[PDB]
Amino acid sequence: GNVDVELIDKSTNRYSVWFPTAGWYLWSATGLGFLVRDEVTVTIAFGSWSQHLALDLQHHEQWLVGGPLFDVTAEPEEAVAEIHLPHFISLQAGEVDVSWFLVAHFKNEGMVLEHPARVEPFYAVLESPSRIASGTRLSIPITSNTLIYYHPHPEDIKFHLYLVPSDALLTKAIDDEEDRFHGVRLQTSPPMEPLNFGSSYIVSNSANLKVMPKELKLSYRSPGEIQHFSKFYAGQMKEPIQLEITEKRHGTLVWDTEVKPVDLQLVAASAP
Amino acid sequence: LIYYHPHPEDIKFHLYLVPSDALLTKAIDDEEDRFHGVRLQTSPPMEPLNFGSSYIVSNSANLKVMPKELKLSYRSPGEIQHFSKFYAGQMKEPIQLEITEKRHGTLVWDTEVKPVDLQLVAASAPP
Amino acid sequence: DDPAARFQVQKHSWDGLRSIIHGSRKYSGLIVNKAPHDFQFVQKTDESGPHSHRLYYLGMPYGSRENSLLYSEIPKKVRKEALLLLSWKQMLDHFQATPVFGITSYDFHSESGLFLFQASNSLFHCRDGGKNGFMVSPMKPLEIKTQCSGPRMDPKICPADPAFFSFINNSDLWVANIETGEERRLTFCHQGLSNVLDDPKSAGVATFVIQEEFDRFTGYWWCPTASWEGSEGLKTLRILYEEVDESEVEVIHVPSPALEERKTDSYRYPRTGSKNPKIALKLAEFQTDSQGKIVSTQEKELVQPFSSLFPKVEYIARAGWTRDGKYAWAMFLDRPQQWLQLVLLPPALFIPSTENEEQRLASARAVPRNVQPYVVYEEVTNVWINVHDIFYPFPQSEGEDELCFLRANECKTGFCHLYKVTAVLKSQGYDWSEPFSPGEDEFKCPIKEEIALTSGEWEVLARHGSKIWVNEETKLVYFQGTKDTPLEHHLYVVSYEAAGEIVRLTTPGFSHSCSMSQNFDMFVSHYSSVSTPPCVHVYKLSGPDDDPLHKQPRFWASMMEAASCPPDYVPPEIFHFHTRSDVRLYGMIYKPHALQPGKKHPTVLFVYGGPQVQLVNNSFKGIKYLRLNTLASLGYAVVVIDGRGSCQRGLRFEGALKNQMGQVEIEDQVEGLQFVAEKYGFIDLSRVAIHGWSYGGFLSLMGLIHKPQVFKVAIAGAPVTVWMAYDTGYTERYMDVPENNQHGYEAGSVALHVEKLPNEPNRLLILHGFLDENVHFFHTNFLVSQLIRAGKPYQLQIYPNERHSIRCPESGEHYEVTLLHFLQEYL
Amino acid sequence: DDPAARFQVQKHSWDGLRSIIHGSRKYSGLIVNKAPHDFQFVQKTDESGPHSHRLYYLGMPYGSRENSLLYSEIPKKVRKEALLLLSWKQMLDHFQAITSYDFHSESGLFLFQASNSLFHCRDGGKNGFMVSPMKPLEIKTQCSGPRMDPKICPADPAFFSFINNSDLWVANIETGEERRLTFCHQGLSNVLDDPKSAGVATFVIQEEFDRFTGYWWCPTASWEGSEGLKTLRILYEEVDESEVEVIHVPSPALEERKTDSYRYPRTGSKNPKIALKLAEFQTDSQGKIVSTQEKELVQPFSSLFPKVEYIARAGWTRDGKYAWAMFLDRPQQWLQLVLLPPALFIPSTENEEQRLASARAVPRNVQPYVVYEEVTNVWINVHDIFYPFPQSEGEDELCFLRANECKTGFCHLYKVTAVLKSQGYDWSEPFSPGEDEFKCPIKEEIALTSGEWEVLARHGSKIWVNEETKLVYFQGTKDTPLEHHLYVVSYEAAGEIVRLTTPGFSHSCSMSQNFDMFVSHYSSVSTPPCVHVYKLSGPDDDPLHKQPRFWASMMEAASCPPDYVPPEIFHFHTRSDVRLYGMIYKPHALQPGKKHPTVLFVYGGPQVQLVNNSFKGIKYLRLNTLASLGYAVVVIDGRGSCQRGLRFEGALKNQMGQVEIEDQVEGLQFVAEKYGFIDLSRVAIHGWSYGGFLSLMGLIHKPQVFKVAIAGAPVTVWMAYDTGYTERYMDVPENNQHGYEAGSVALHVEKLPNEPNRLLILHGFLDENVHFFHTNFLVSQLIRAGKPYQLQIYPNERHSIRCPESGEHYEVTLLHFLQEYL
Repeated sequence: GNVDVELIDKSTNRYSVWFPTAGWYLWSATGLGFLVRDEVTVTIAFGSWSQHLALDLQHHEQWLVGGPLFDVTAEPEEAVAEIHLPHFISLQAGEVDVSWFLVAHFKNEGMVLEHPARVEPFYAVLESPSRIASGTRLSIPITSNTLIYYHPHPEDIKFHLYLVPSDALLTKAIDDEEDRFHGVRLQTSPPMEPLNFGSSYIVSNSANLKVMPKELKLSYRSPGEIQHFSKFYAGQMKEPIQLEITEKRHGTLVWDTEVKPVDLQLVAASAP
Repeated sequence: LIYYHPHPEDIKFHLYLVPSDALLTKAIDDEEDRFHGVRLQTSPPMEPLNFGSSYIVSNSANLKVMPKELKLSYRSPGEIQHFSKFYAGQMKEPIQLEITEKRHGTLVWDTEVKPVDLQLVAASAPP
Repeated sequence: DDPAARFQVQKHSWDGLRSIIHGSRKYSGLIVNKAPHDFQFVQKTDESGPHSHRLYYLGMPYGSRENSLLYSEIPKKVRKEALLLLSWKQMLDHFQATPVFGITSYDFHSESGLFLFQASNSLFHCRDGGKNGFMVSPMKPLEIKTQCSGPRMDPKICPADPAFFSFINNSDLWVANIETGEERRLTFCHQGLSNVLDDPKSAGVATFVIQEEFDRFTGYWWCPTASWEGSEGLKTLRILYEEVDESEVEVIHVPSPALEERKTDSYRYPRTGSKNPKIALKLAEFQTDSQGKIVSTQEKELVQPFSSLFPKVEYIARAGWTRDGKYAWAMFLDRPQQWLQLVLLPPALFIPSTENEEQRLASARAVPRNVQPYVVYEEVTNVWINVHDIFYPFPQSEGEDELCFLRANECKTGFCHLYKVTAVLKSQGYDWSEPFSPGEDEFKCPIKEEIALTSGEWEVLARHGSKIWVNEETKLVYFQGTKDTPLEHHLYVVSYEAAGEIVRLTTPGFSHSCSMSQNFDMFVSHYSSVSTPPCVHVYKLSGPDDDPLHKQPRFWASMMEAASCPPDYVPPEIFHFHTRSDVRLYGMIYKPHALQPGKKHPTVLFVYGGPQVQLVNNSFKGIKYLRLNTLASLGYAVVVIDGRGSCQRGLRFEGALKNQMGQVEIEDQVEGLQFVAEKYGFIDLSRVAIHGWSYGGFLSLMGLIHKPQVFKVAIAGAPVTVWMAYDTGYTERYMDVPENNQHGYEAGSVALHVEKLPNEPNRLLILHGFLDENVHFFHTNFLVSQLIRAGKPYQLQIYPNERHSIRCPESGEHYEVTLLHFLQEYL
Repeated sequence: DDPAARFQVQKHSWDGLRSIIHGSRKYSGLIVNKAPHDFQFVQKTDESGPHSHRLYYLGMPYGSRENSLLYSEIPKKVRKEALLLLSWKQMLDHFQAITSYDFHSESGLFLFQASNSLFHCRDGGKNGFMVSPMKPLEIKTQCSGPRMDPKICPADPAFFSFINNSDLWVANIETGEERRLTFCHQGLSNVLDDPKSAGVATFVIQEEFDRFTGYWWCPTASWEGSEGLKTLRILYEEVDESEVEVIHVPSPALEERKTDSYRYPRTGSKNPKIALKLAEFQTDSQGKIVSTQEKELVQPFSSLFPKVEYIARAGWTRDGKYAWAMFLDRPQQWLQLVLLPPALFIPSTENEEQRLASARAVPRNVQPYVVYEEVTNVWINVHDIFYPFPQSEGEDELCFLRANECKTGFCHLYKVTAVLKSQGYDWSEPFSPGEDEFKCPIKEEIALTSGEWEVLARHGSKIWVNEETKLVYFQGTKDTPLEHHLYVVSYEAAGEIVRLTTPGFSHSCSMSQNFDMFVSHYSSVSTPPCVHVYKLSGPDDDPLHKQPRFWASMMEAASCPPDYVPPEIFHFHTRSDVRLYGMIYKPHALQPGKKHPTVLFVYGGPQVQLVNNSFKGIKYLRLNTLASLGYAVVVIDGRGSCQRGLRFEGALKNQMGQVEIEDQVEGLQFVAEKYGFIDLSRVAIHGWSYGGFLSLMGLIHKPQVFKVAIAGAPVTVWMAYDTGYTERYMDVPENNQHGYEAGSVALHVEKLPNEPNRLLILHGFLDENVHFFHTNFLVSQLIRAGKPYQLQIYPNERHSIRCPESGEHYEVTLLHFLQEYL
C-alpha cells in the first residue's frame, strides 16, 4: 500500500524510502511505479528541466519536454527492475507515435536518450537501469510542436479577503511536483483546493484560452495561454473578484481559433 | 538571441501619504530574488502578483513600460540585463502618490508592432 | 496577356511585410547557433576513469551572446540502442570577452596543454591536460600583461618551447613568455610615427589582398623545433616571417564606422595594373637560457634580395616549416597566378641583417656552398592556379636528402587530387657572396616519383580551411572530397603507400565538415542535408588494427541535434540538367507554397555565379538563405543555379569564365531558367527577377543588359561595376592583366554598358553597404554616375553601417522588406 | 471625396519625360546668357570724341561658352526715338580662358584669373582707348601651385599681390619679381600636418560670412624716409587651424578613391584661431623690393580683443590712417567696428628683447578705437556697409556711414560721428581689457532712413557715396519687399528718399565712379531680365532730385519659353496677423471645377527670399515644367525669410524648423480657400538643402497634409552642421539641447510614414556645404526605425546641380516620382 518518506532536506527535496520486499509499488503522490524484487533503500530528489537540459531543446520545436525531472538513486543488478515513470502526453493513434518517445539520463557525460519499450496511459516503462538524475521525459516528433495535444488539469481556489472572495485558477499539465510547487508559490496568498478536474477533451500546445463566466463579475486577464515550464516560475494564473458570497459559479475555458470550447464547471461555495 | 522567460512583478508598499510601487522586470537564475528582497526589507512590502508574461522576450531587451494613464515616470524605457549577486536590479521604482483603485500598464517592443505583456493592478488591498 | 493562369502575389502593406519578416526570423536566432568548430581531441590516458578523451572547441551554448571556448567529455564506452548528447562544459567562468562576438579563434599546444586565446582587447591563456590534471570546474583564465600599447593581433604559442609565444603588435612581431611576464620586439621596421600613408613597412602581417583573396590570416610561422647554437647553454628559437613594404601601392580612403566624426581610414589597396606590395621572407631568431629568459636576438635575411633570388614571384600564398625544422617551406605564386611553386629555405641560407655591407659580405662568406633553396614542385597552368594549402612533409631521418611530401594538384588532370611526390635535393653549389641572376628553372629539383593517390572526375577539398590528416603510423591520409557527388562533402581515407580503394567514412545523403583526432581514433562531423538542419555527430573509427584502412566508423555520440527549420520551411528541390554544350549544371528550386497546378508564378532567379562559391549542394540552406523561403512562402518561385564558373567541379569547369567573366555564367543561368520553365509549369517568363550580391548583383546587371527580354527586374546588391577598380588577387587571377585584356575588361565591366539598360523605370534596384572594404561604394557610385550620364532610371538603397554582409538584424530586416515591396509592386 | 473633380496627371514614359525636359531646355543658352556684372565706368577726357565713357563688364560674345572681359561705348550725345542696343565689343584675342577680375581706375589696369594663371592688360590710362583687341600679358612665375586671390595695389599700379600655396605673395609687372611675405605654411605634408594659413579666408568665413579674401591692400603710400623708399602695407589675417575638427570629403576624381581633408568647424567645436597682421615691404623708384617685414600687434590678438571669434569684414580708410575691421563674437550678437592704426603693430621676431624694445618704441596715444558696437538679442547679420570720410580737417572726429539693423529692427543707413580720445597705454606691460575699454563715445548717430523696410547691404550690394554732391545712393525695399529699388538721400540732413529705378520691376544696380550713370539689371515676374544704362541729368543746385533718364540698353529681355506663363504673386495674413508673400504657378490648360495636385516648393530658411517681383525662368524653369504637366505649384516665404526685418527673420531663433512649416501649411490652406484647384489629398513638399530639411519636417509633423516629400540634400542633424550658420540662429548646442533635438529631423524618424513611396531623398555626393553624412545618418535612422525611403545620388555634384545631364535626370526623376506617387 502506501509507503513512508524521509525528507532529508526540503530545499533540494530529497526523500529516502524503505522498500520491504518484491512488488509493483505504485506511489501516486508524484507517480512512480517501482517494480522491485528485494529490499530497496531508494532516494528521490528534485530536478528542474531548465538547468540540466542543454538550452537548445527548450525552444526546439520538435523537442517538447514532458514530465517532471527526478534524481532517483537505487540498488542495481535487478533490485529495481522496472521504473514506470510519469509522463502526461496523450496516447492516440493519429499525430502521436510510440517511437517518438525517448527517456533521457542526465549523467556527467550529458544526456543519454533511449527508446522505451511500452507506453502506459499515464506512464512509460524504463527497463533495467544501470544511475542518478534519470527520471526524465523527452519526445522527438517529426511534425511541429503545436500539436502534441495534452490537456491541463485546472485548479481553482475561493478565498475570503477583505470580505471579498478572490479566485485562483491555474491550468497546467499533470505534474504533481509542479502542482505542489505552484501551491507553495501561491501559499503567500494561501490556497484551499477542492477536487475538480477539467479533463474533458484534448487541447494542444500554444493554445490561447478565454475564461468566460456565464454569470458575470469583473472579468480579468481573459486571454490566458497554455505553457509548460520548470518548477519555479509564475504560472498563467487567473484571479477574478467575486465581492459577495453567492453560492454558484459557472466557469468556461473556451478556445478562440476554433469555435468549440474545451471546459465548463459549476462550482459551489459550500466551504469558503 | 535566446528567448528567456521574463520576470514581471508589481510590488507595492503603501507608505504614510505617498504609496510607492516597485516594478520588477528581471531575468531569473534562482538566487537574486531573496537577496534583492532582503535589500528592500527596510521598507517591507507584500507581493501583489499579476499577469505573468506569457510571450517571451529576447536579448538586448529595451522595452516600454507604458501605463495607460500618467504616473510619476522618469526612466520610462525598461531594460533586461543579467547581473551577479552584488548589483542593484534593473527595475522601476514608481510612486503613485494617491489612493486610486486601479492601474493598468503594458510592455511594448521597439521595432515590432505588437505588445508583450498587458498587466493590471488593483490597490484595493494595501499592505 | 492572359491573366487566367498567372498567380498574383497578395500586395501587403509595409508593416505587414515587416510582420512577415519577423515571423520568418522568430526561429532564425534558433536555426543558427554558431555550431561548434575548431575541435581538439586530447586523450585522458588514465585507464580507470570514465572518459576516453576531452574534446575542446568553440561555441556559444545559446545561453549567452558571446562565443567562448568550451569542452565535452568523450567516454570510454557508450551502448547501442542509445543516444548520448553532450553537455557543453565551460572553462571560462561567465565573463564577457567583447567590449559574432567573444573569442573568435584560439591557439593550442598539446604537450603543455596550453590554451592561448584572444578576447576583449587583451590576451588570455589557461592550461588543461599536461602534467597538470584534467580539471572539472572552470577557473579564471590568466590574462597576459604587457608594457607595449595597442592591440596584440594573431598570437601563436611556440611549439618547440610552450612557455614562449608571439604576437603582432602595431604591425611588428613581438614575443613574450607566460610565466615570467617578459616580452620583446623582434622586428623594428614599423616606427608608428604617423599614418600608413607615411609608414609603409610591415612585418608578420597579412596584407589586404593576401588576407581576402588568398585566405591567409598570418604572416609569421614558428619553427617547431629548437636548434642549439651551443655557445654555453643557449636554446635558439626561430620564426619565419614575411616582411612586406607597401610604399608603391595605391592608397584609398574608405569611411570609418564612426560616421559622426566624418573621418576615413586609409587602405593600401592594390587595384589591377597597379603594383602589389613588395614581399620578402625573413628569420627572426632569439636565444634563451635554461632558466627561461631571452638573451640575444637576430633579424636575418636571404643572401640575395628576395626579388632577385626569386624573380617574377609576386605572392607568398602560404609558408611554414617542415616538422623536423630543417627547412622553412613557402608556396610562391606569380602575378598572373598560373605559375605556383613550392620552395624550401633552410635556415643557414639566411645570413644576419646589418647595414654594414662588409659584415654582410662576411656572413655571405660564412654561409656554406652546399645550402640552397630547393624548388621541389612547380605547378604551371594555362587557366589559373587555385591555391591549395595541402602539403605535409614526411620526416627523412635516413638519407638526408630525397624529400617526400603530399601535394594537391588541380592543374595536372583538371581536378584537385592528392599525390605523393618524392623529389631529390641535389645541391649544385653556390658562392652566395657574388650577386647573380638565377635562371628560369635552376633551383628546380628533378622528381624521383609522383604517385597519384586519388584520380577521377571529382576533387579533393583543399581550400576554405579544409585540410588533410596524415596518420603516419598506420600510413593513411584522411581527406575530404566530392567523390560520390559534387553536391556533398564526404570524409574519405586512402593509403599513401598503396593507392588502392578510397573508403568513405561519412554517411551518404548529407554534406559533412569533418575534423579528426590527432591520434586518429575518432572524428567529429558537422553535417546537414537540404531537408535535415545541421547536426554535429562524433564518430569513432573502430575495428581490427591489422587493417587500419577499413576501420569502420561507428557513431559514438552527438553534440547538437538539428536545430530545426521553421514550420514555414519546406526544403528546396535539387535538380540537374545539360546545356547545349552538354555540360551538367546543378540547381535548386523553392516551389511556391500552396502551389496550384496551372498558375504561372513570378520567379526570382537568385544568383552568385562567381568562382569559389558553390550555391547548390546538399547542405542546409535555411540557415543562410531563409529569405529565399520567405519569397517562396509569398508565392515566388525561387531558382538557384550553379553555372559554369562555380567551384567544386574542377579546373576546366571553373575556367569557362577565363578572360570573359560575366558573359557565359549568365548564359548558363538563362538556360537553367528555360529548363525549369519546360520541366515544371509554374515559371512565369514575363515576371522574372534576377537578384544577387556582389558577383550576383554584377550578374543581375549583366542579365538586365544582355538579356533584357527575359529578366523583368534586377535587384543588384553591392555590384562589381568596374573590374579596373577591383583588386589584383581576384580580378587578375581570372581576367588576365588589364593592359593585356582590354577587350574583356570593357566587355565585362558593367558600368560601361549602361546605354543597354532599360529606359523603363522600376526595373533595377541597387543595394550597397557604404563602408564596404571589398567591393567599394565607388562601384555603385560610378554605376549611378553612368546611369545619370546615360539618362537611365534606377532605385537605390544604402546601408551606412554595414560593410559587406548585412550583419545587423534591423538593416537585414529593412533589406528584406525592401525586396518584398519591390517585387510586389514592380515585378 | 469626388474623383471626377481631381485632375489625373498624364502617365508619361521615362523617355517621354526626358523628351519633355529636353523640349523645355532646347533654348537654354538663350535663357541663362549670364547677364553682365562687375560694371566699371571710365571717363574718356578728350571732349572731342563721340563716346564719353567706356563701360566694362563680363559676357560671352556668343562665339564661346567662356565668360570674358568686354566693353561698351557710351556716347555723350544720344537721340530720341531710339531703342539703342549695343554690341559686346570683345577685349582679348580669343584665347582659352576670366571671372572676378580686379581693376584699378587710375592706370586702367585689368588683372584677372583665367583657369591656370593670371593675366593683365591696361586701357584708358595714359595710353589710347583701344578698338582692336590686343593680347593680355601672361605673368611668369617661379611659384609651384595655383596663384589665388589677386589684387592690384591702389597706390602703385606696378605692384600686385596674390595667394600662392596658402601664403601671401607680392609681385611687380615690369620686373617680373615675385616675393613671399608670409612663412607659416611650408607644404611639407597635407593640411593636417600644416595647419597654419595666411591671407586667405577660411571655410566658415568664406561660405557663411560671404568674404572670399583675407588680405586688404593699404590704399596709400607711406614714406619712412630712409632715403626715398615708398612703403606699401597690406593687412592680412593669420589663421591657425590646429584645434578645429578635420573631415574627409571625396574628391571629384572618383576613380582614385581619395578624399580631401577639410578643416570643418562643427558647432561646439573650436573655430580657427584668428589674428590681424601687417605685411609691409618697400620699393625704390626702379621697382625692386628692398625689404619685406611681417608685423604684429603689441599684445596677442586674443588678449587685446577678448571674446572675439570671427573677422566678418576688414579694410582700410581711404586716406590710409586706420585699418578698419568688423569683429564678431561666437554667439554672433556682438559685432564691433574697430580701427587699427599701423603704429599699433610692432615688428615680429623670436627675440623677446627686440619685442620689448619696439613695445617701448610704440607711442602712448596710439591705440585701437572701437568706434561702433552692435549688440542684439537675436543675431547680427554681417552688413558690409562702412564708408568712412576723410578727417583731413580737425584731425579727430571720424565720420562714417553704417547700416544698423539691430537698433530699430530694419537695416537702415546712419551717419555716425565718433571721437578718438586717446587713453594712453604702456604697451610693453601687458593687461587684460575689461568690457568697455576701447569704445569711443559717439557725437551723433543721425538715421538717414527709417521705416518698415530695409537697406540692402548683404549679397554683394553696396552704397555709393558721392562726395561733391553730398549724396548717398543705396538700394532698398521701400516701395515693397518684393522689389529692389535704387534710392538716393542726403547724409547731412534727413531729406526725402528719392527713387531712381522704374516701379513694377526689381533692380540690381551699379553706379559710375563719376556718379553720372548707373547700370540696372532688372526684371519682373513676367518680363525676362534686361540690362539698361540710365543717366542722372538735371540742375546741380539740387543734385538729390537729379532725374535718371534712360540713356542706352545693353541686352533686351530675352526669349520667354513658348510654354511659359508668368506665376501669380499673392500675399496673406496668418492668425498672428503677419503678412507673408507667396507665388503660384497655375496648371496649364486649366479646367474650372478640377482640383490639381500641388507641389509646395520651399526653401524657407534665412538669407534667401524666394517670393519677389524678379524673373524666375532662369533657374526655376523646373517649376514651369511641373505647371505645364498640370501641377499647381505653390511657393511661400514664411517667417524667418530675408529682407522683411530682423524681428521677422528672428522667429526661427533657437526653434528653426518649427515655425516655417506652420507658415507653409497656412499658405497652402490660404491658396486652397482663395483658389479652387488645390487638391489637399495630393500635396507634395519639395526643396533643397533647407527646403529638403523642411520637406522632412513637413512630412514628420504634418503628415496628413503632405502626401509626399522630395527632400534634396537635406540637413538632418544640426550638431554636424558648421558654426557660422547654425550657431547664429541656434545659439550654443550646450545651451539649446531641446531645440537641437527638436530641429534635428533625423532624430524624429519614428514619426515618418510607415507606408512607402512618400519620401524621396536626393543628395550630391561631394557636397561641401551640407555633406553626405546628413543623408547617410538619415538613411541610418530610417533603417533603424524600419521606415521606407527612395534615394538618388549625384556622384559628381557638390551642392547645386550644375551639370545639365544631372539636372535633367533630377527633373525626370522628380516628374516620374510625382506622376506615379502623388
